[PDB]
Amino acid sequence: INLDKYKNLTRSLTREFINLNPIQRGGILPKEAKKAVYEYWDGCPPIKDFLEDIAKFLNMDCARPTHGAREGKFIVMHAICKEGDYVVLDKNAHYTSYVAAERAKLNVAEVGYEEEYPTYKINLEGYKEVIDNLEDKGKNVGLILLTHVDGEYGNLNDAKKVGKIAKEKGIPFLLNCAYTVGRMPVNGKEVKADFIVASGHKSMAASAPCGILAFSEEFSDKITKTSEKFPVKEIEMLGCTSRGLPIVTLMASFPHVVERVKKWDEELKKTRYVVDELEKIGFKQLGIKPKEHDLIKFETPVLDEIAKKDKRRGFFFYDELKKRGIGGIRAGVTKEIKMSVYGLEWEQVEYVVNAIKEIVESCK
Amino acid sequence: INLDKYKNLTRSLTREFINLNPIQRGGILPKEAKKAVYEYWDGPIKDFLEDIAKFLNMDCARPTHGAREGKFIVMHAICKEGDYVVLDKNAHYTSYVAAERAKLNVAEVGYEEEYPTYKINLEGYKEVIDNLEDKGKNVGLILLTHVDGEYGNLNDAKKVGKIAKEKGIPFLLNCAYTVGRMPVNGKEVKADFIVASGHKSMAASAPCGILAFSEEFSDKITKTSEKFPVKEIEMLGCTSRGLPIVTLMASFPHVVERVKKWDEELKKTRYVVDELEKIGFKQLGIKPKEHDLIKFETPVLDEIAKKDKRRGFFFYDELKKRGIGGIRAGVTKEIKMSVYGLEWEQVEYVVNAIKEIVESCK
Amino acid sequence: SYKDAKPGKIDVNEFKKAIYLLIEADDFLYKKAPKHELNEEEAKEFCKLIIKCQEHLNKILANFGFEF
Amino acid sequence: ISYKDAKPGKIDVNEFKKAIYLLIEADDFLYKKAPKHELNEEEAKEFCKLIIKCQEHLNKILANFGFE
Repeated sequence: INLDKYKNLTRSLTREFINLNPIQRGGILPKEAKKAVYEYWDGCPPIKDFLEDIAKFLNMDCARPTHGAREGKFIVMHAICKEGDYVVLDKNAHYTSYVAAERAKLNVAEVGYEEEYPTYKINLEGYKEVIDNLEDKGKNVGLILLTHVDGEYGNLNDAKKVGKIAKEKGIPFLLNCAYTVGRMPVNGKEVKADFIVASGHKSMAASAPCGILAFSEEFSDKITKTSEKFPVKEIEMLGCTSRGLPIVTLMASFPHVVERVKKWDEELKKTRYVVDELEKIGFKQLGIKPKEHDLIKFETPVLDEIAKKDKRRGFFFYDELKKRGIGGIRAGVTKEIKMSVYGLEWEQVEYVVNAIKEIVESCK
Repeated sequence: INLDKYKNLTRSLTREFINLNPIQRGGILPKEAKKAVYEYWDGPIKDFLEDIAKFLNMDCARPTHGAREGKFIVMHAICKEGDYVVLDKNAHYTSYVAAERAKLNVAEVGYEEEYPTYKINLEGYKEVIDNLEDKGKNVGLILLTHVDGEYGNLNDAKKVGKIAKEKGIPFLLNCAYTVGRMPVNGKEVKADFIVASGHKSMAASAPCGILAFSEEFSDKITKTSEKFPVKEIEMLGCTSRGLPIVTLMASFPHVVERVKKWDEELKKTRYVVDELEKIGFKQLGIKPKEHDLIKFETPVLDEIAKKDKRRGFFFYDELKKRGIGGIRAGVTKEIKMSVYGLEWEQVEYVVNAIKEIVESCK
Repeated sequence: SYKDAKPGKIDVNEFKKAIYLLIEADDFLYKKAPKHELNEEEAKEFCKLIIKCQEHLNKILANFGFEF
Repeated sequence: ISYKDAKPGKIDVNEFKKAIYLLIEADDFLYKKAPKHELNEEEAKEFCKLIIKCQEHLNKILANFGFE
């Protein structure tokens, strides 16, 4: 067994480079969380109280810790939905919404777009039309899923619309907030949601894997269903007291999370600046305009024309950013990019934008 | 709007006290992982899964979030809704819950002897199986805790391994207190599934775990999804990124090197056992101890707590005055401790302290 | 020299404060990426963390026969 | 040596990562010598060696902001 590959593992460009990966933008730990990591390096915080506060923070009835939004989707589909039930979700749903549904032994129905290119906006009104066609068959819909903000275009959807429809037809509503909770303010009852999942390492300034599952009192007896052999340990939660590092980083960054959501427009200001400034080059913002989230997807025809006459092919954009200390962009892909400037200082925002302007100009 | 119990949280006694808690002895991060923590507290896995497969002499291996998850991975992909899972009577509570989450039934195996050994009758495994098959019930999985978390009794997994091979029933070996402390051979004990905790015995941070299995069940465990023919179903994703997994890959050269020095961790243990049985303690479990987990019967502690002092909380307080923790306050009828990973100078300090406690408290 | 070090006790509190200050100084690696160039005002704030840190590290060395 | 005399300079990422690692390696003394943290002549030399090297790296960090 070779142990040389584990020795020099401490080599990364996490501080010498500016990461533009949308997935890792809201999962950056502040200094208050790093101190907590030190205090619990070897691996008794108020867990019970934190679960009450996170509920009030989301305006929900109950809440429980998970190992991410992946777990949160599986918990509900397995405790609420019966094997064989249908899950109706938007077409821009994350891949984990299909995998978990297949793991919970269910079926999936997708909701088409209101318009594709370039908006790719989900038809929230079309949700009812899909369910009716399933009930008239008749297949039984057990869950209505909606990715509040997708991970391809970063589009925002009126969750209250789907939540109002779900209530009329009496079908549970899971609002996927992996790209929502922690960044922008979210109200559970206001959007008429029965379930809300979050990604602590994507939007709540915590380390992976970590997540939160908030739910209503209506389903409280099923999710928090206690075991028979042990009348204390929860079944779906596997009776974990939730100890370790990601849960501590979540609680340590929580006051930072609760304070940065009120200054969410200041992060959209950074976002909209990037869009309005890069559109002078030749980039076209895909998705809903203007941007309502930090996750931006630019169509870049310019980068394709350069990649056809540059020695480094489509990898010229990844290399030219390495020279300027910028990362987070898929290498080889020049047709369209996916970036984000959430949490970045405005000096760094200018640094990123000015860098790209110099790349497209120097590379002809 | 509280925000008060989250600012002053950065405070613990992890460095100012000696932790004797068994569930955290083999989970202490070395200075290697601590540096890796610094590098990756924000934002060769494929090669690690191959080496961890050679480390346990197994065909394949997948990362999980503890032995809690890994035991559910096997119970949800192999067993049917109603199948019986036969396990030992010294099983962890996560074994009863993960089975109930997969909607399974539980059949327990009796002891070979109760007090004070509490050794599991491994030959009883064959008998329990027959008592369920004759009643029409279908057996889906045979679980065996290698080392229980109550007394710390090491069982011969080769015995239940043979019985599992004769009946043709899949064999799951719970190595939460085993893999990482001592060397483990998967094919020799005739195991088909092996779970291991990273934050309990592999010097990592929670949640961390490992699921090992043979090539026979490689298609069932690693069954991919239909919509996405790359992402594994039972794993919910091929990503598996985070802070614990980093600590596991960095503490791996330490763990693979500390398993060879397991006999040095038995010397500290047996020293503690022999030296404490002089003051009036009695070791429960298999004698002599083959695992760092010790459970003493303390009649002397319960008597001093009776009259007078501060009741059962007198022992915990007396240890706090000396800088020692890891024992549940209020419990004097028995104590559960572990000296794994402690310097010999710290081992002598714990023993000499407890001796002076029972002495000064007459 | 470290060879002149005498027996003594480690101040855990002073070490915790010394290591905390270096954690707070680590934020400048993120917020000033990638050039890491500070002005006069950013230098005063950063160097204040480095100086105070050494003031804690000096107190640690004091318990081992080192005078300052 | 005052922090107010700090003049504009660049942060040395390499020299800063070395200063951190030494406090991390010295953090093992807080674990392996708990709870009294009382070192002997050899343990002190081994421990002070890390702290001296740590400050030596921190001084090279200050050297970029008008210090000597």
